[PDB]
Amino acid sequence: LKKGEVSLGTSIMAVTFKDGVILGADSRTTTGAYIANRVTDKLTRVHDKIWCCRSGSAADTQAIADIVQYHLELYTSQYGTPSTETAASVFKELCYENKDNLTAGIIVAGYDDKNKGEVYTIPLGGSVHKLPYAIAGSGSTFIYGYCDKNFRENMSKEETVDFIKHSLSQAIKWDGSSGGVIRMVVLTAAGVERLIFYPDEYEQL
Amino acid sequence: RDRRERRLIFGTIASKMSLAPEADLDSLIIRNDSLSGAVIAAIMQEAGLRAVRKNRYVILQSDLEEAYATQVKTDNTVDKFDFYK
Amino acid sequence: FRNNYDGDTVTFSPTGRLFQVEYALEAIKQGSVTVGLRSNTHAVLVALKRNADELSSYQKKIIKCDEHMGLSLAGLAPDARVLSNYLRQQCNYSSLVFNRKLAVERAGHLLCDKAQKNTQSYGGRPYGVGLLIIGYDKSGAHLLEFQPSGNVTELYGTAIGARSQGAKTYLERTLDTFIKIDGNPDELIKAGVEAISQSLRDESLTVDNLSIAIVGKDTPFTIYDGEAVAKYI
Amino acid sequence: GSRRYDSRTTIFSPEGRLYQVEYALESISHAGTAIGIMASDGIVLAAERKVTSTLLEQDTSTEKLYKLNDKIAVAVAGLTADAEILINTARIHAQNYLKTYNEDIPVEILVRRLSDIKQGYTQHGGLRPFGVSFIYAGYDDRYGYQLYTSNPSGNYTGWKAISVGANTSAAQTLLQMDYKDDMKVDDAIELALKTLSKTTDSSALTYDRLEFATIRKGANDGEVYQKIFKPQEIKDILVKTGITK
Amino acid sequence: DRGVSTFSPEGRLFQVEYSLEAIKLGSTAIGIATKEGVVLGVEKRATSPLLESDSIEKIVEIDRHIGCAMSGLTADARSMIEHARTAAVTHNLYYDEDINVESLTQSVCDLALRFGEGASGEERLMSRPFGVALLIAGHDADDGYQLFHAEPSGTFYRYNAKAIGSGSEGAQAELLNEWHSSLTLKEAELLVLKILKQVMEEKLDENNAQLSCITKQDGFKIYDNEKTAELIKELKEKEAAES
Amino acid sequence: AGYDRHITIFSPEGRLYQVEYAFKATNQTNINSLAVRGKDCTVVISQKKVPDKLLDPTTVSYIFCISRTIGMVVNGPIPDARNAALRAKAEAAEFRYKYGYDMPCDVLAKRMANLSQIYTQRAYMRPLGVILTFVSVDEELGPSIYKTDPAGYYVGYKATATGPKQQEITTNLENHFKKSKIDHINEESWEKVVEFAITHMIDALGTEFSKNDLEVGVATKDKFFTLSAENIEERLVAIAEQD
Amino acid sequence: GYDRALSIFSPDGHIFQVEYALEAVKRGTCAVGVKGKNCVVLGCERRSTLKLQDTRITPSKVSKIDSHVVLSFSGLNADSRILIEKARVEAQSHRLTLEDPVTVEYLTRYVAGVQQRYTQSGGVRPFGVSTLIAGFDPRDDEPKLYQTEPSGIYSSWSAQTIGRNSKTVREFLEKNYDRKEPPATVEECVKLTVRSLLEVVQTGAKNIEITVVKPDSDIVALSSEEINQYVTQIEQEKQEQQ
Amino acid sequence: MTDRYSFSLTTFSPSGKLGQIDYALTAVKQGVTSLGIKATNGVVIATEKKSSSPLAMSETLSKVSLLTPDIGAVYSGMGPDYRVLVDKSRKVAHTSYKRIYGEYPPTKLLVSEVAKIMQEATQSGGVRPFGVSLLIAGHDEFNGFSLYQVDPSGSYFPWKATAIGKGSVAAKTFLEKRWNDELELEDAIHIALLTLKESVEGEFNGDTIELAIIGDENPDLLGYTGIPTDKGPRFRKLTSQEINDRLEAL
Amino acid sequence: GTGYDLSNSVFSPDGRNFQVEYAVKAVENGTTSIGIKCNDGVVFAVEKLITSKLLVPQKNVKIQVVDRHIGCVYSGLIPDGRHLVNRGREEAASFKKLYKTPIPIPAFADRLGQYVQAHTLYNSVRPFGVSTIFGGVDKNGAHLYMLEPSGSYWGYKGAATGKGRQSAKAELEKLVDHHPEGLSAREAVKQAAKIIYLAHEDNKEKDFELEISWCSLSETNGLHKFVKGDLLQEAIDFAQKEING
Repeated sequence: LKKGEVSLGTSIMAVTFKDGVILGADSRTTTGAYIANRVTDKLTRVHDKIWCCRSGSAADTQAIADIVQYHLELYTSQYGTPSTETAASVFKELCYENKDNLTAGIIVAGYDDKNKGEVYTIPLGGSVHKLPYAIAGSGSTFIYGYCDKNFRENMSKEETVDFIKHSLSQAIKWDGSSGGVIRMVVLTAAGVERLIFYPDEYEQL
Repeated sequence: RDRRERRLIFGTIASKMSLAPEADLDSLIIRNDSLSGAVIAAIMQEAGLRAVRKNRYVILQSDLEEAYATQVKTDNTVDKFDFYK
Repeated sequence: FRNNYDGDTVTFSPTGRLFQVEYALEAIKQGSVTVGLRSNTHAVLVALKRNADELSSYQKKIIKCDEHMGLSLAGLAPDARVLSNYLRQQCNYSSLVFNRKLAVERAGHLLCDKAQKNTQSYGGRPYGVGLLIIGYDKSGAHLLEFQPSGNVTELYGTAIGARSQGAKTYLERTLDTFIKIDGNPDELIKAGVEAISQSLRDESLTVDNLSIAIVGKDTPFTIYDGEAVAKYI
Repeated sequence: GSRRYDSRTTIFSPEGRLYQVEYALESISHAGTAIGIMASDGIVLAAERKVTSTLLEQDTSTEKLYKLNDKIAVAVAGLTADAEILINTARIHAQNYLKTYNEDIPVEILVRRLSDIKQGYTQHGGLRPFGVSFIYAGYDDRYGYQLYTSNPSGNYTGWKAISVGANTSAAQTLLQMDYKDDMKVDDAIELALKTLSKTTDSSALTYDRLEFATIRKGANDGEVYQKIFKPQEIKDILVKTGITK
Repeated sequence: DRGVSTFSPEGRLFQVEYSLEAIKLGSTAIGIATKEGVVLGVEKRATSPLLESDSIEKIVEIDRHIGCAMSGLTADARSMIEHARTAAVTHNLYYDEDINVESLTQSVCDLALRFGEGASGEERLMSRPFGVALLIAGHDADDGYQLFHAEPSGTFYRYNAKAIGSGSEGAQAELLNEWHSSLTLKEAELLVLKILKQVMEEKLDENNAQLSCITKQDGFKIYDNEKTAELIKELKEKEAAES
Repeated sequence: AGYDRHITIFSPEGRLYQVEYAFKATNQTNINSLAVRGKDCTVVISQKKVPDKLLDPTTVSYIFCISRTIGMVVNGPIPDARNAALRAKAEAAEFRYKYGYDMPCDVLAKRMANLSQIYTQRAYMRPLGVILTFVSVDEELGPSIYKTDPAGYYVGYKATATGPKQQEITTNLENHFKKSKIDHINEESWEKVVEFAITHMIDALGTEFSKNDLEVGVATKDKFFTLSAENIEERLVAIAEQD
Repeated sequence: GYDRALSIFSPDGHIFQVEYALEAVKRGTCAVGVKGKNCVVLGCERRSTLKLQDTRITPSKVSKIDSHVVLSFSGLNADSRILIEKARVEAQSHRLTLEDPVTVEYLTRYVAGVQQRYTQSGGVRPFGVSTLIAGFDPRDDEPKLYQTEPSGIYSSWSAQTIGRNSKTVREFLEKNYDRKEPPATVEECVKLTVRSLLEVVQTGAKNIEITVVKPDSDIVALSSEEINQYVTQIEQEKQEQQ
Repeated sequence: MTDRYSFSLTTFSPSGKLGQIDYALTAVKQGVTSLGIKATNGVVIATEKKSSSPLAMSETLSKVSLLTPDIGAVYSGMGPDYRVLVDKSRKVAHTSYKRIYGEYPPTKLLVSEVAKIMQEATQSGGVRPFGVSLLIAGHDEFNGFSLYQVDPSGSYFPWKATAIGKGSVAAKTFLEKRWNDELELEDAIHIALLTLKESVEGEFNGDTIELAIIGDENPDLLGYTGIPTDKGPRFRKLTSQEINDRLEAL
Repeated sequence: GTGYDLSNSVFSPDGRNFQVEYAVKAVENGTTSIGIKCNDGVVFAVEKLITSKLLVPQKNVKIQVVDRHIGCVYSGLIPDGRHLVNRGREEAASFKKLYKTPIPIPAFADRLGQYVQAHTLYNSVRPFGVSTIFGGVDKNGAHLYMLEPSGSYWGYKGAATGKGRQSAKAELEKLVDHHPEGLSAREAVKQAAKIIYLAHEDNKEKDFELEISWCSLSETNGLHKFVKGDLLQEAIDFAQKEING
């Protein structure tokens, strides 16, 4: 809630594959109907191979995200590498006690070398749900049928990059508050490779 | 013993023992600040004696340095005082 | 020296623990002889009540904590009360929160922790009192020994107070017999009085010094007090 | 804990004294001198700065003269540091009286508070007290000109001539004699300077070893205008009395 | 200073032992509980023409059914009374009835434990224990007439008669012989006067003694100066005719 | 007060006994360390020994990785080292959220020094005994070495040593740097930087050490890593490949 | 925390700190109160040796606690302000709450109570002051005189004397008062009070300050002029009994 | 459990002294020769730079800290006490004045604020008092250039030149004689090197002197090259080369 | 020297406070407990002293659980060991809620470490006089750790502490060498029992009752469970076979 809002691209997802998990999101901010930033970054690090997709208000999500960053740097160093389950819980905890002044919809997606790729979905009030792959934001609804049929097991790295590119490009078309650049982070045993597609690319693709 | 004074004591003991163009006083003036005339003479004399037991006939500025550094301490005490470093 | 480590409760000494703590263990022996005994279905507590005078009235050496629990003290009185209130508080909360009576074991471990805290605190002190706490929970019949430094032991039988070693010799012999009588209250009770009079050797027994408490499978916390202990001698 | 790692010096003594207080007065008796002469058209104040130099500024002549108000000022004998906390708090205690009733604090109320804070540091807390004695140079319309001294013990007494600091004994023995019961400022100034020379060893009495302030009624200055003499006005008065020797 | 948690090799605290030393220096308080009342008597002591001797007394009322007489330091007995009134008043409001004398002694004894440096069990706010011991006498409708001795240590015992004070060693010894189980209120008060006379180095007047009684049609009642003196008047003549 | 070494307060002489004893016998725990600066790396060599065959030497740690990029080398014992580590780690993380930037060696050093000083004045805490050498390859200064020591004193180095072979290490580097006219050697690959370190190490302490007797921590731009056991032998054999 | 000990037992069943509090009072000045059966007289020393005191702003020894009640003391002024302040507040607290003028007994209990607290409670020490509290209860014409010590104990006294040479002034007073026939007239009770306090002040007739309290707020401080006259008279009396 | 220490650790002795202040002062006498001069056309402060090690930076090392923009301080005493104290002085100076009256505290007012820190610490237990003495040399546009001494207890007194540390008295003699007001800042720098050469023997350089002046302006010390709005800093610390240049200038 | 025998709030020149020395000593003055790491797990065993037939079996086991998969056993004094564990438990419950995952064995070492170290920076809190051997299986492998009373702790391959520390390290060091780390978890119970037997030889004034527990990812599935029944009974026999007497 707070006071003041920056609105956001409202189409985020994480889809798992063979070599891990790929997270993808669209980025574009508006204040009102004024285009604050064409190009933005909505893919935020809490840990080195564990990122998150921020949804609800920009403000609330940032304030939470700082708290989660702080804990997870200290976990990493002391207790050994975090899991997505470990992240998911921190995100929830704060969110649930502070549901009356914050509003955060988070997909935390992480790559671990001891449980592979993991997807933990945090609802707007705050909950922990594991799901095999997730779609969130408000344009995910239109793309539920597509992702479930073509979501298939042991995906190839490219085939999943096409799949996420297609998923978001249909959502960006039909939905109005979606737009601007697609950023993605491919999270594999090889590192994090970061991809950016400007407006003209994905529309065709 | 002021700086001109220490300088003389290194020289006088240094005459008595092996010396060469390496027996650099400039190094020494930094290494020792105001210790009694007893103390400077004691140390310079001991270092020639200690080198020779390490089975070195020659004395160099290097030789005095390796003998000294052994005698001065065996435990590690961080800089000087608590007043200034 | 003695005086060097004695002044505050925060110091260890080469002995392995503080002098003051041993003096707390010593006080228990000063206070009243109480024996504890159990079979496996009931557990019995026998206590000698002492007063100071003819025209003095007894001080109670049984304090009932619940309608299924009570304890005996031996040693310093003022701490025995501060503890019995804490145990009351602990009990009630368990019933309010968890619908739970409070196990002897469960209580012992909470009581121990409280005791460490008051032996790391410098102004704080050892309690200077030992307690025999009895109960029948759904763990069975129980006797525990509490010591005021946090030492908690579960036992068949034991004694604190005047010649503890005294009673312990008696119990250890008659042990195998009485504990296999399971379902007869009266026998175990009768063994309790038979024991306690032989620990004594500069005191005597009488009816209104003695007081018996039994708890068990079919005995809710009940005291035989004054007259009614005659029929167990 | 802290029982055998601390001591108790804030307890009483087998005479009825408190260790630190008795000692505090001693600290004051070797500190610099402050003198208070109350006149009935003014207040004359003199202080000796013991030891002065051409490496110290002698130009700052508020070093022991602080105004706590435009109607009350103190002369300090003891430490600057000890002084600082009671000044700042006294000035604050003023503003509170001023806000509440729209009128300035009498001298007497402000002294009684000060003394209660000072008693307080030995009375509870285990703390140490201050080691500075104050001479109150002050006003009332109930009591005329007022002259007090208060001590680290918190006892306070009314005066019309007092000293604290070193050489107290010498100044007061000359002063009691040469006192005139009702007197003008200028007469006071003559008396003060005369006393002053003969309490300062050998030839030393100078303007720049003195701090002088006088509090006059005036008629180009307002009623109770405190003039804290800066060097040059000290130089003048010394030449007029001729006492510079 | 002196330890607050440091025990003797027996295991009896220094502070407790020192508590016992102040008690022994006050003037005697003697109680006999009978079957019609509790008698509490004190030696008030001191007679001077520069002293108002009948304005000071050592028998103070807590409640309309509870008194206490003290022996030891009197300044200390003021804090004990302030705690005790508050606790009794709050219980009369909640359940409408009399508080038990044993119950009162335990509530007070709990705050007698603080002294010194704090604990993590307890916040110790005081500096010493209390240096007065008390005989608290009362009535309750569920144990009738009673008499209680509270020690500042923590121990409180019920008694049928007990004396405390300086002159307690003699006093107690007399109490036993005079005590029997058909003793009444009127006899007990006369006997108190006998004991008090015996141990005095003075003539017994009501400006060195005060009586008090409990009857359950009036609660705790002070036997007044006028009545106490009439009782003294009757004593002196009858004793002085057995000689 | 108390005394000058039963609680922490000034000595007769204006010294602090506790800080000087903190300098001495916390480096004699079978530890000797050096740190030298690379061209685009920072190298630390530190001794690290295990006296049992039953003590897993992986958990044995005395180079810690404070963050992903920051290292801290502790000289002194594991009870102390973890009080300083907890503080370091917390400071690092806090800095990262609040100021938005990775934690420099120097800022961490300065903050920890001031904190230790406060604990030095306290009369119910100690200064920690540990000597803390904070390392990374900052993008705001290049390779860096900053060391704090226990008195609340701290200062920056370009190369440092601790343990009583301080003189030996220093002299070999000093002569070398005076000749080459640089205090950083030039070489890209980390491997050649560790070989430079070893050369000066072996000469100076007069011995070579096993894989499990060493622990080598390397700072790189945006990484700090410790060398595996085989990796530390590879280097010792690689100079001997030359011989 | 500074709630820990600062007052400890004696082995004799005294308290060290209370024994040392009484000593400060003795070294001190002398205050006295003598009763008629119409008044209560309070004498207080003002023995100004030095002549450089200005004595209208030199502290007095007489405080109002209430309009019909006075407190006088002997002891450290510094401590006595702290007690005096708490006692004024307590008179106003009763007045506010009970709608009733203050009774002397309760105030005495209050004065006793703060001093009593500070012996019992930790990280505080008792005051350096003994007091005399006197006055009149409302609608009452009989005198009231109380004494309190910094032990915290309290008593009534027909007359009492405190501070330096308490022995000497008790001993004298004892011969000149009976409870059965105490003085009816102000003049003769004042004569006696001035005469006792002459004998310990040494020279004093401006150094003695008398304040005579009659029922319900008739409180009047006799002056130097008046006192010099009684001292003359006393010098005539002492050669009528020669 | 936890602390209970509230008893003052600074207490009076039979003479009227304060044990802790006496001790602390011994440390200060043994500390590094520092002086301060008001040149009247400025203020120059110099202090001894030192090195721990030749392989050690002395950039990090703090012997001259800017307390507020126009004001510098230097000391003799205990280094760790100095460092924390500078911090509390910087903080209160910024929060309580720099948009309240819209500028830095005046020098005398800042000396009082330091004085208070040290006195809190002397009164109160749990902690021993600061062991330090400062020379606060300054400029404020409502008092000119000033020099103060701050003592360990927090007693302060005004000075127009002084020195504290080891070898003070003789250092003051040379300074007293050479400077008597109305003097160029440059000249006071020259006098200051001369006083310190006589004071320190064994090895002497301008690479072992750290010198700061308050007594200049650059546009760079308004902190902008545009159109003035305010005056800005006048603190400027010199680099080692500039100091060697003034050592060459007779 | 001195002040370091009563306090911990100041630092010894020996680098080792005399009070800390006394804390270690009380550990060796308890009973033997040991811990064995193996190729999948950890097995814990302790000697429980039998003094009298008034004590009851398996209610005075000195093995106490924390979480689900950590078993914690100690040597030294009973009250210190239980309070230390009760604190472990509370941190463990907190952990589980917040991070939605069980508490690590390395984490728990730290938790304990920081409670002990805290009491060794303060003279106002008295530390613990037990060495606690603990471990389990977690998401990041199997761990044996030993916590010593300084606030020193490390992970070990094998551990012993107590009266019987030496005899236990001997018998353990032979068996671990022979095996790769201690073979199977099954085997490890038999091995354990031999170690306890050798460790008993330093007691011989009391009889003992053998108590073993394990945490195994291949024969318990990651939970801490007691070893009783058949498995304990074969273990008593194995010990008595090879070790004779």
